[PDB]
Amino acid sequence: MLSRGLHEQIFGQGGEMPGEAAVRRSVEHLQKHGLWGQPAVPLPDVELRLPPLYGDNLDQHFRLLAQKQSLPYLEAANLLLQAQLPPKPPAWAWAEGWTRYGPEGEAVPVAIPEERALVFDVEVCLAEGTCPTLAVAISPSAWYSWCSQRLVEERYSWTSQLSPADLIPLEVQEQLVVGHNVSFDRAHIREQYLIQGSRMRFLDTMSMHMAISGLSSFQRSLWIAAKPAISSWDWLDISSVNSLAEVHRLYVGGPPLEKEPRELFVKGTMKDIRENFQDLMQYCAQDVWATHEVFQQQLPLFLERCPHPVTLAGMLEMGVSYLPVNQNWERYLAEAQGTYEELQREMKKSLMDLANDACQLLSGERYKEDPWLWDLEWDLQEFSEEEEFQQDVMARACLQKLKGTTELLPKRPQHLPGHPGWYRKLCPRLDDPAWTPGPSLLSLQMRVTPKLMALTWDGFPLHYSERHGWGYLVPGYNDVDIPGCWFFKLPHKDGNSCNVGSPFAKDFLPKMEDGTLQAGPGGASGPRALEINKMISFWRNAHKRISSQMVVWLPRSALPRAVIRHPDYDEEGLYGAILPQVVTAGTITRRAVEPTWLTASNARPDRVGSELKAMVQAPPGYTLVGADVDSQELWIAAVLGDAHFAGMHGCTAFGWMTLQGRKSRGTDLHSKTATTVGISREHAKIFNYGRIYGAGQPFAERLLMQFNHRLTQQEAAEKAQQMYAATKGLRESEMFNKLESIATSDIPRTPVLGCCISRALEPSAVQEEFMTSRVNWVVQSSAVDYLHLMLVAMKWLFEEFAIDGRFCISIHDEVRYLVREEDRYRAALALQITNLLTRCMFAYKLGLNDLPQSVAFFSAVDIDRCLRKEVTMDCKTPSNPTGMERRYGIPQGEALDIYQIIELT
Amino acid sequence: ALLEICQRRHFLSGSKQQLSRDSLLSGCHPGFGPLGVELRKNLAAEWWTSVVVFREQVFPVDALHHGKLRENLLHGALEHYVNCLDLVNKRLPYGLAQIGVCFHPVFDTGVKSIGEKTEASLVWFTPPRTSNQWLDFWLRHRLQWWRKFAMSPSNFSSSDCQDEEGRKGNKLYYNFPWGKELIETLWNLGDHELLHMYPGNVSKLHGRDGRKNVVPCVLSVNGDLDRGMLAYLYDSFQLTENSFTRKKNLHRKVLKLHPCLAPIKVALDVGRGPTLELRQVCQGLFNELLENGISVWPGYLETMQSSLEQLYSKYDEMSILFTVLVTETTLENGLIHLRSRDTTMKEMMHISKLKDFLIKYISSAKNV
Amino acid sequence: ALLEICQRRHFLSGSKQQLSRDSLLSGCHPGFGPLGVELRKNLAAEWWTSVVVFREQVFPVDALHHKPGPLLPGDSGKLRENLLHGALEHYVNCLDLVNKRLPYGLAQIGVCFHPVFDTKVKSIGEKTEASLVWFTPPRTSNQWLDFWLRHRLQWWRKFAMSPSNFSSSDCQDEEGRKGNKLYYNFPWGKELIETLWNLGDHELLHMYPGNVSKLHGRDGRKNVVPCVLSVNGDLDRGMLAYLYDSFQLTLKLHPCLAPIKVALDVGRGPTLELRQVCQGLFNELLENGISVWPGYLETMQSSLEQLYSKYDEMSILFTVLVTETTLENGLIHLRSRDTTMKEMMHISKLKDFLIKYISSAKNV
DNA sequence: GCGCGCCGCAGACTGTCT
DNA sequence: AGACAGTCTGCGGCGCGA
Repeated sequence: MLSRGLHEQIFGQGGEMPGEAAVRRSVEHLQKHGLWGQPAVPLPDVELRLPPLYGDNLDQHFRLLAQKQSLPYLEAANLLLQAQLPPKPPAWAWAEGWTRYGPEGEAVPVAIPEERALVFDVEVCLAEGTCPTLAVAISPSAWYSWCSQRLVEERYSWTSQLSPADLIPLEVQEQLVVGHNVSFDRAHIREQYLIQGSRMRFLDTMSMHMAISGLSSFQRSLWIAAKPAISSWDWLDISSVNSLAEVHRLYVGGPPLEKEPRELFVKGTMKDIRENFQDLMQYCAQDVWATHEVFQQQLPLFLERCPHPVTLAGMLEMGVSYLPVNQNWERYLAEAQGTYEELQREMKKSLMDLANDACQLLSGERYKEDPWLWDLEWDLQEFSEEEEFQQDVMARACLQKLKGTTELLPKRPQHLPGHPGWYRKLCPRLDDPAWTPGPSLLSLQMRVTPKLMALTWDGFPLHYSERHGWGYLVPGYNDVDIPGCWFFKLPHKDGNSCNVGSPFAKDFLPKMEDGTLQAGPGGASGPRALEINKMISFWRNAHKRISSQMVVWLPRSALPRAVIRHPDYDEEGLYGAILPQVVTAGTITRRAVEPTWLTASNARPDRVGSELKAMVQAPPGYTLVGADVDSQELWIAAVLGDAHFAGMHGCTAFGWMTLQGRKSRGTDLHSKTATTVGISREHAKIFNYGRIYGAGQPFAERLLMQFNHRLTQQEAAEKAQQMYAATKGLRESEMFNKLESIATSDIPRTPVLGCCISRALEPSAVQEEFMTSRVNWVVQSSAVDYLHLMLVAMKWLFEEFAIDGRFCISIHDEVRYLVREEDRYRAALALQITNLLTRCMFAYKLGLNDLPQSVAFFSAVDIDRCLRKEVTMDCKTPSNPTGMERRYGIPQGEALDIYQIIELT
Repeated sequence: ALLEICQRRHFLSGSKQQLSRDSLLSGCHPGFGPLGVELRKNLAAEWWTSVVVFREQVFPVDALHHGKLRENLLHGALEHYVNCLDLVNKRLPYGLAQIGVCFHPVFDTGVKSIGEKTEASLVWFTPPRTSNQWLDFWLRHRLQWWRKFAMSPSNFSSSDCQDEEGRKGNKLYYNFPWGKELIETLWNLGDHELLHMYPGNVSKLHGRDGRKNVVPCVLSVNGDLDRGMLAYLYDSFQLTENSFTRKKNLHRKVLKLHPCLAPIKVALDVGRGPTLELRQVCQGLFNELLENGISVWPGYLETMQSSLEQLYSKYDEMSILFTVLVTETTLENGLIHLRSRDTTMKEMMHISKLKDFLIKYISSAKNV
Repeated sequence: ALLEICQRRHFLSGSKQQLSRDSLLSGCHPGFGPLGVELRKNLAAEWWTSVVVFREQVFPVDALHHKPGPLLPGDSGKLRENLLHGALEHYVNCLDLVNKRLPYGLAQIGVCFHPVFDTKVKSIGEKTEASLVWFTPPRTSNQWLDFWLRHRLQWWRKFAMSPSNFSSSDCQDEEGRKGNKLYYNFPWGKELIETLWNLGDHELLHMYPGNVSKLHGRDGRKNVVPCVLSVNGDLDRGMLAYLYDSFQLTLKLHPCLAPIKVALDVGRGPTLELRQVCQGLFNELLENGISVWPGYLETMQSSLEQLYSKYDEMSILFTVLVTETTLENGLIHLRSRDTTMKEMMHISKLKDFLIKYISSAKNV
């Protein structure tokens, strides 16, 4: 029990085995590269009555859990698979929303579709909001066009409510809606934004094509450019880029699916959409029919290649996500846009002030000794006792009327004469509609924004004439390192030896912290710029995606009784929800990909709009109960480590540490070893994650080039010992024989659930010289399988015990659930039991049925009203508690009592 | 030191005596110069336009202080609560605003002194006692207003603070070279002041929020305008932030006030001619640029003609936006010389376009 | 006839029934309302036109505002305040501003405290007087005094609707060589509005030591002793001139300087919604100087009945028709000044013809 | 890793202004 | 009959969507 800091076996304690001839090898290995004499003080014991398992084994317990649910969904999928649909109905009509078409075209008005299995897609007009415009619902019974009542001239003027389609048939059943990008469709289903759960679940054909026969980022680029370096072209034809009219001919086979060159939905006029109805309906119907045929091809293949039901149930659970907004989303967007505009005006005004200060030169020729402004033009060109109200106004009027005489031109050809040429270029003409004062129309993309602020890179001209990105501005008779160092650059450029080849995509957003790159020694207006740029960079990158997110505001009737007559309820405010539009598989590693959410955003300071994660606020009477899982990729690599060389989490030094290690004290191996061997200024996590994914020595070297002023020969000779010390090579602390052995194996890739890799990366007729993506896939897909194991649990805990919730949100190794305020402790206890069961399941699949207590439970289960990294955090805005009510959160590391989950106590 | 003697040299400050630090801040300064009364007229009008007339709710309070001198400017505003809620429209949300002069006791030099502060006070009648979003809206408005007209808007900061009974409040600070100084305070008085002033009956204090009568909360936003003017002068010139040698080798003393807050905009001149007929066209231009909102500096009246560099330095230190110089060539061609405060270069332009260009410049500076 | 309770329905709770001829000439009264404060600001701007336009080297000054002054040190809660001692203290600095050019003056609008005695005790006045000090050479004192009397008489009669009643009297001379006093004829006789005193060098030589080094600024290439002639005006109101009589016109105040009765924004949308047709006139608030009363915020159609009697009280110079009849055609303006003429609004009657008829009256 | 947008920038012509 | 304002237009780079 106390061998490696492990706990007793609560379940499955009938048979125990410590192994033989393994403890000696483990001890001998841990003598080196490890102190091994740590006292390892125990965590206090926790013992509770778990809910009754089934099958007398945890694997069978999860099997019956994942088969009890997703069985009506599976039979609905089978019924949709077995159907032999009629081809098409020739007749299409408006018919006031929903209507029913049989095998032949016949108009009959029906309220709602009464069908279990259904394939559905929505086409929207980007010109007119995010409101749905076209929809067809193909079923084995009928055809079910929707038409989105577009014939009515009057619109709702935003504030979407009751506008889209409806599919839930009401109690007075189960539905597996299929579609291509079914999350975008799910945004248009209605009652998905309702706070109460819905039985309907969604399956994505894109997730199917990405899970099996998907393409890695490099692979997709190669397949695009091709519609050692050379290899067998089998994966080129086997996989596709996930766009339809490319997947359809791959799976179904036949004529290519149509592609409209006009693209009226994305860039078309409202009146253009209103007519030309039948061709758009035909295109949408062909699209949905192709999606149905691709799913019909893919479903048995997915069932065979992903047999274990936890994977399918986890994908179905990830199909349903819920982000409530609590009416402060519009205020957030308004304040973020106002702050972005204000800081942009501040930076532009600072640029104008710098330009005006530069214009104060040329008096006595004070330029050409300034290293920054020497090479500009700086040229000059020129081409009553008595009421005496008269003789004052009359003389001025005479001089005004004398404009014609001796005038060079009625329309001025001299645009601000007497000013330098670069300043004339930065000034709009004196025409009244387009006049703006000072050196306006000045931006950072122009070459004149440099040389006005120093940038401290010695002489920083940014003269984009044979520069190729960068030049002699790093380090070392003016050819040597001089502040000026800029004349006759072509014969003796030297400088940067790698030339062009860097990505050059926001590369200079870092390196402002140290690394030279300071916008002037002064402090008045120079260094204020490039700090405003830091603040507004994230919003400039993401304001298209953060704005225009579809929000459906629930009316008073749609709100439940918990929201009504609550103390935190306001009649004026209207509560809404956001569906994240996440695809359950968007990478060959089956983790969800979505640009807006699911990023490394934790309300970082010196940023304008990094509070994206915040303001996802629960409705009154509701709370977010969720936990950030502890650093898990390292644990996955460690558990792939043990049972290969030895068991009991003690075979290698990697298995010995990383779990008892803490961030507060001691070495957790995440940063401490990296900052001991190398510099690792906060970049230790990226380096460790790159090592875990097996990126290799060139990627590590290129990553370390961007972080310090280290030479290439110095990089090869020195500070590259991390690879030579962690890894012994190709067959110390790190080993890769298990991951490589999995990679060479064809079918058994996932140790836990048996999910197979995509057919592009299979060894059958495909050889991967690069080798990194497969081991990266093994690690990340094991993490995804862990997430699926968490998500299949916490269900039937909300069913057999009456708990309202089960709206999972997975961002980045964390889970959130929208639970009622009365059941938050029950949700926290259920989440802790879920984490314990998931860790025991992963260990049981990879060896032995005993788990250490350190990783057996969460550090803290955050119960909040909004979503944030920690309960004791605030956004960078001047006042987070002021305005919107915030309870500041509680950690809930320890449960209230040892009491069970059922309501009686 | 150098900034203060520069101010008194061009009379943006009061007098030579009691010129040292924390004497103008205390309010015991003798006053302001002839150009110092302006920017107390430019301010308290930009504040008035931003707060009072633009917001349809905000209305001026009754004239306060018709014994003890006033110090907070808040007591009289609550005294005029009854007349604020008019019979024809007893709408609770709208509030009161005032700009005045307040008297403060000053100790530590002995005899107690009286400090004078120009205070702008806005009292807001928030209909919910626990709304707290009107405070955030007013904080955003005040902060963006102070950052407006500022050469370095980053120096205007805000700090949260709490007092007894835990009233919630914000205190704006400006980063002077010696240290941060308090400019404006937002405080939730919490309706206890209204109960103290009117303990007789509560029915008069109810106001209509939506359809229902509720007791309001009062929010006091009090800013100072003398120290605000000192902040605006210190924002211009230099606050010892830059210093250095290679940053600014040029030695130019210029007060880069905002065009919408500059005391006097254009300065008329006479030079390069002994005819003395130029005085006539300069007086005509003087009459032309007025009644358009532009205030002109009659530098053409002086008999003595100093050097152009000294005149330009004087106009820069007086925050002159544009310098107009009228040669004898204006009698022939009509071309007048125009120099800008921002850019030292000068250009020849026709006299007819001058007023239109100046009013367009002021308007566009106001918008931006 | 009283005009304080009948015509001035908008008043203050303090001394609501105690308002008469007394205590209004004197400063012992509750302050003026929002309309009174805005009218005082307008009158202060019109007086400041004599500072910005009549720019004979006239500059603004600010007094220390103390009721006793800057203490009483070294000399053997005040009799009166006049904003004059601050001007004579700023004499040296404001003479340094010019190149010692003597014909220059200093003007200031500020609060002056006057103790009230023998009330029908020691109350604070705060009569908000306006002062001009006008440092002048002694030889041209009479001509400059007559000059300032003539322009002050013209300025005070400029807003006066009725002839006479802005009388000027030579009175007597005790404080200085000579002076003149302006009297407005209320129904309770003529009372002082503005006074002139040719003080001379006596006060300036009294405040400073006997030896002179910074004084005697040059005029006509000869340094001469400076004479002082002071213009002091109580900022009283022309409300009695606004309502000369009621007669059949029933109680109307003519808007010569009134912030209200030249305004906008009323109507709140004809179809009980979409108020941006009228509220969208808020561009008259930006870059202009038009004061607009938000009557649309009232949105009480029951109170808007009896339009003839509602024009007496509300008077925002136009109203939008309540019935959904003239939403189109781009015209809502009506009841302009005395007679309804009902013309188009976009460029004719809103943002234009409101700036006009005021500047033309200003020039007249 | 690619492709199609959106800006900067330097032409080569165009069009009055002489 | 020159000659320098401006109007498309071919280049480099940045950047964001798969």
